[PDB]
Amino acid sequence: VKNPSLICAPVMADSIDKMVIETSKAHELGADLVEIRLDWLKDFNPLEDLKTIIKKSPLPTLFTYRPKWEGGQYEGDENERRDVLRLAMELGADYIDVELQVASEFIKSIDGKKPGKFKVIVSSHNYQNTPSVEDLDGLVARIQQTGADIVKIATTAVDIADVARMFHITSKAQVPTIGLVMGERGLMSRILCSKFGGYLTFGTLDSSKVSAPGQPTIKDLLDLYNFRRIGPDTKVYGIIGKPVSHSKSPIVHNQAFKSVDFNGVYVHLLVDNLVSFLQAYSSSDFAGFSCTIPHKEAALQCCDEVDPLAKSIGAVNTILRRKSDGKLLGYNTDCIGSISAIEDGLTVVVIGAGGAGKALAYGAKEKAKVVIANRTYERALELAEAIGGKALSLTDLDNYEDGMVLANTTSMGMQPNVEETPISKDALKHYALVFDAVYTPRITRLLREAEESGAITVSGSEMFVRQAYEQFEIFTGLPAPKELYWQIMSKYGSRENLYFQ
Ligand SMILES: O=C(O)C1C=C(O)[C@@H](O)[C@H](O)C1
Repeated sequence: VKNPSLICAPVMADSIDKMVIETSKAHELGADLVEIRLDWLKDFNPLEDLKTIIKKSPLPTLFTYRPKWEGGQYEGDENERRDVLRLAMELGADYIDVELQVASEFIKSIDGKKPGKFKVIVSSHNYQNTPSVEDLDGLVARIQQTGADIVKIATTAVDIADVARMFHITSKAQVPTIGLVMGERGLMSRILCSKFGGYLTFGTLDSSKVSAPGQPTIKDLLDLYNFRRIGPDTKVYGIIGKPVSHSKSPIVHNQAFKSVDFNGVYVHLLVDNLVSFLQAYSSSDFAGFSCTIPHKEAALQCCDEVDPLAKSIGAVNTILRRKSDGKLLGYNTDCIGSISAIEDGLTVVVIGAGGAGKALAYGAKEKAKVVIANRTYERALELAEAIGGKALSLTDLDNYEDGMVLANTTSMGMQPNVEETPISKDALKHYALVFDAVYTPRITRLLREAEESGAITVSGSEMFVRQAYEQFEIFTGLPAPKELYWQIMSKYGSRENLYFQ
């Protein structure tokens, strides 16, 4: 619906002087406007302070004076709260946000008294879930019925599938609509506003100034997700997983997409149920997906067609939705990714029997013997007796035969479990090379103690980048820009302890 989405910065400093500085920071970061959350001011002298903000703000101002009954910090007299909003309007505010509950009354009190460049946003906040399209429409009509210039509906994501309903609302409602879904599971709704008609999205001045759950930073929206490039036709891709907030796939793919001018955007996809997810996002808009724990094997089953190597391995980490029939094709780039990294580093002990374990184990047999150690024995057992290998009780891993190579394919060691390692340091001696598929952190405890053991270490980054540029080729149909990916990872994927949520 209409213009690309604006980016609004929430201003919550508890002091007016601090808010003035934040509005300047908002402009520096690239925001289009700022939402002044008046309910967060410790001391507030309405007439004097509003004037100061409107006068000093380098960006258009949106004033909100959120009450405790609507999830804000304001308590006290309702008429006084409204007086402030009317005051903001008559002092030159670009917008004010008024709760649907009192919208009609408010709008009637300023009828014929609204300045020229002024818009009233009427908002509704749902903290429990995301209602049906039926209920959402009723909500939109009610808000429009108040006389609102702009409709704002904030819901909560119980499941990622919920977002699709909000996109349908912003995409089809014939009235300026700010539609967002709160929570990590609703993050995608804050990122794709420009593709689906959203009037604006909120981005934080920094990762610690959140006014609502799931809000990304302005810097990430603009530089990580390439917000300004997202349009009605951009194809959407994403990393399916749980957890998924540590994934750096959105970093590399968005950089690569931008570099080669491919019209696509890549986001994080926190998926609880793979089947419901795929069904909720089956349109052509969603062209491809990357899969990590714990949806690699399930992805194999969900794919209409499966590549020989994938079907052979028993796990899929790459899903491509073919334009033709529109079906799902499954591929596996983990095998070549990890195996290649290991050979480059140069009997294989594979920790973990999940999709990554299958892929690595499989690839390995295709070239010495391989033992599959896994806590859940049944899993390691099934795998072991598939690639013609031996299983092993995880507890017995600390003992073993020398010059062997160790390959962890489990999440052990991944942030925030930075002091966790799948094997005792004293047992690393029996290994020549140690590989860790975990790449966040780059240097896990396993790899660190492995190096202190004189063994050669192959970081997860080596495998991650490799499997990533192969996915780029699958998603785009363009030659894998290998050198580019290494450069992107090095320049944009080196910070640790990052969580996108
Ligand atoms: O984004 C990640 O963390 C990814 C991690 C690995 O499991 C790859 O197989 C995925 O394709 C991408």
